[PDB]
Amino acid sequence: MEDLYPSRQNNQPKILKRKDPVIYTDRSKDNQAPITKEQLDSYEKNGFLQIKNFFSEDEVIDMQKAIFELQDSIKDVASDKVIREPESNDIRSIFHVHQDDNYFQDVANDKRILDIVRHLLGSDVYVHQSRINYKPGFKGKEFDWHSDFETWHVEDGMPRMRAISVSIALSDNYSFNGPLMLIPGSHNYFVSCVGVPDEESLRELTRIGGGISVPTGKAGSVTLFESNTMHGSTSNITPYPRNNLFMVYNSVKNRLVEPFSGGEKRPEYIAVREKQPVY
Ligand SMILES: [Fe+3]
Repeated sequence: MEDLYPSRQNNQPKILKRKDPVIYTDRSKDNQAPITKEQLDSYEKNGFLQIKNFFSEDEVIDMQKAIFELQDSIKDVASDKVIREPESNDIRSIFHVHQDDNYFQDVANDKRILDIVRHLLGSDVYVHQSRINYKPGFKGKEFDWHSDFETWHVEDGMPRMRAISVSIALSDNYSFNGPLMLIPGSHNYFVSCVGVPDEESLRELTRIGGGISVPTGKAGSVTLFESNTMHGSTSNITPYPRNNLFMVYNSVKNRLVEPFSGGEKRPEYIAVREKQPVY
């Protein structure tokens, strides 16, 4: 397992080009994809794709009800998968719902999602991680810019950029309430950290990308983004919440090995190492 993407090793950051395809299925096979050529081109160029109206209105309502019924059902639970705010003990995240809850397993297995990620990753996929995020109005701090791939590689042993994050908005997504922002085109550049990149690198990626992208849309809208697309968000100082369901689809050809940091494995609810049993 040669490290094609060393990071946190050198005390000096460096930008290296991408060594992996972005769209793994041949573009001559676009006809076979569940999304158009324009969508495919836009994913490839930008490192993300927003799809508004992915889910019907009843499905959105249902998912919104479901995350709050689950939150209530687990109020008394003691579990490292359940992230709570100290003081209020309010639940802010629940990991691994894709496996631990029937409803959310079905969402994670939604054919609409699987058909896209399988085409983009040019193989079958499995869920690397899932989480429900509860972000009430006025809650949730800033998250500095980062590449998920950098973390998955160094800390979880993901060898190659062959995963896709899928974010389902379960609250209306506005410009002003701390939405997810992304640097378009940044997926094509690996920023080796000395894992939050420095201002100079971010300036360089922004310049190349031409700007900053901020998908917005009503609850139910979906944003897919490539493993190495740089993203981040401001705090929310508004009463508009930002609840979401987040899943990561990894290619079955890119299963985790030991962390490239040389460090210990993180828990299964953070990074899946189970292989699906045949039964
Ligand atoms: Fe992230």
